[PDB]
Amino acid sequence: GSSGSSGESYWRSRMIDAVTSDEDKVAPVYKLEEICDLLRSSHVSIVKEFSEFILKRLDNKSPIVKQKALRLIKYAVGKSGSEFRREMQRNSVAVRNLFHYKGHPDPLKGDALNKAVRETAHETISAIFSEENGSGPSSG
Repeated sequence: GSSGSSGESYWRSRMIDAVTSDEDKVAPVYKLEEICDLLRSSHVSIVKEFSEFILKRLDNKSPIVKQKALRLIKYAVGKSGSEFRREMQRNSVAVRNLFHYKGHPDPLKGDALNKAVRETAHETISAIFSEENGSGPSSG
């Protein structure tokens, strides 16, 4: 029956990977819901790992893959729990870094696929930092 392996890294990655598949079709709502359940249904360690896999999608050279993550980032935050919110803010540079993501004019679609990424990034920061007011440590 049971047997070891190098680590439970596949379970976590599989979820994010499937909602960030290399397809232009918008990821189905039902798959997003499952992540939002697993997030609260798991310990905060899993929420940290989830965040890492999300970030690894911004690195994918494809424009589409980035956008898929951008919408998930905002769909997930605001429901999955507050832990994912704080951890996502810590690595939010990736989203801001896309406000000017021109990529390359895809010969097929005509610099369209890359808009989507950049567009969603603005909406995504508004979800990570979905805080009207806040606080922070003293400068001295």
